[PDB]
Amino acid sequence: MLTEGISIQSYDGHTFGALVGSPAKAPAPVIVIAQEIFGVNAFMRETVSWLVDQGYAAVCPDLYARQAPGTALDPQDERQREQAYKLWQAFDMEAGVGDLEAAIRYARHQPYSNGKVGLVGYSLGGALAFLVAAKGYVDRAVGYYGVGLEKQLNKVPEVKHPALFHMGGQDHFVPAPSRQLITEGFGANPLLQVHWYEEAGHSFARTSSSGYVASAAALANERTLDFLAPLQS
Amino acid sequence: MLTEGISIQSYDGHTFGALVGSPAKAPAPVIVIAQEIFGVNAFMRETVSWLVDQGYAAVCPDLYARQAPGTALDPQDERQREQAYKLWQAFDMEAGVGDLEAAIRYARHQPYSNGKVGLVGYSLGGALAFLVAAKGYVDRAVGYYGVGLEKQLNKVPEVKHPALFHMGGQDHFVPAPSRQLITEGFGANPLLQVHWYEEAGHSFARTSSSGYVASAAALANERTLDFLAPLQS
Repeated sequence: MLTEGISIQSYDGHTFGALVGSPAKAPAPVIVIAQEIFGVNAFMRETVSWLVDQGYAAVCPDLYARQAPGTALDPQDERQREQAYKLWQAFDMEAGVGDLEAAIRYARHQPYSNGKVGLVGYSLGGALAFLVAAKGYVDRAVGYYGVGLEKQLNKVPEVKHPALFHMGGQDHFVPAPSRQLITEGFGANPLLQVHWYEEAGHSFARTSSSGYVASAAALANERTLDFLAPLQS
Repeated sequence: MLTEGISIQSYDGHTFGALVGSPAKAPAPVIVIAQEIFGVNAFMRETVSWLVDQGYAAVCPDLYARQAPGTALDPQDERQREQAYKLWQAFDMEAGVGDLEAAIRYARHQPYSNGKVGLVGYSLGGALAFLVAAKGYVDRAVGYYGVGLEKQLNKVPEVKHPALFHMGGQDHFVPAPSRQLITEGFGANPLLQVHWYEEAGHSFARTSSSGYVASAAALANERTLDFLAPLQS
């Protein structure tokens, strides 16, 4: 589900919708939320609603608009899960970064915006979070269980704004050898933080997933909130 | 907010900072952006990011540097609005034209520049846009709701480059007698266009204004982009 009437235009003219929520007290900092491979679905409505509850406005752009606008898939349905993976196969990461840039610019100047913008991404959106952080588009970036961070370690010296990453210690969609590489690579730049959650698997912050761990989700979420707090007026 | 390490020297040796953005495709035409009465603040940033995402480079000089460098005031805050008016009172218009000329001259030869330079100004900057157009510094100029344009009519003949003006028809800074004089005087020079937006008052393109008018904002902005497009390669 996207918010009726919301349209955001990318640098290349492509337009996409978004799910938007904002607290009744404005102005407020705005968090752009980068989706998983499942589109702007229930977990995205959950995440938007949590951030609103915590005094942020939120914008979750339809990053699948180039491929299948309005895609919202249930990761617990087999056939829908398979379709998500196929959409991921074809996902253009450089265009995703560009669409996030457009959503971030949008976020800056809404009537409710206080002018500060953070980004929080999950899985696919966690990798996008790191790419956005290296570009420097946002005041602060957070990625949960980003994929393939070990392939991006060359960009570590580009990160010039605070960024926070949450990784599962039991997430076997990360090759075991990647852990040290990411930890050591990130350890070179004090603006980058990476936390490991030794009991948690992939998608550990999402209740619909079998990797869910409540205590790890709550700790990662507290850290996210504490890290984003400076954006607040 | 200004861009670190950008220092531009003016005709009298006074130096000022600027907020700069360049698009992904360099070189591009550069637009110099003349501020409102609040310094290089959130709306100036919005404008830089907008023009860049439209294919322009953009330079917004700190025109308050002679009085209070790095001034950036929130129009929705009473005390900050009051200080903005006091700065506005002491603002030396001729010096401000000189500073804009310096910015324009600087914009001609940067690695990101295609050699073509336009100017877009708002409020205070909308009057400066007229004065700069009368000097002939720039290739094309645009002013939104310039204040005191009626005092400047003797310069109408001097304008030898195209200039576009977006004026609110309910702008308390442009009471009725003035509107007609401006409409009359500009009518004399085919290079000047002025549009009137009957629903709109001062500041109608700034979303933080109680006077914001989405539909007039959209119309004027689309006209602005059409009018600037000939600078592009």
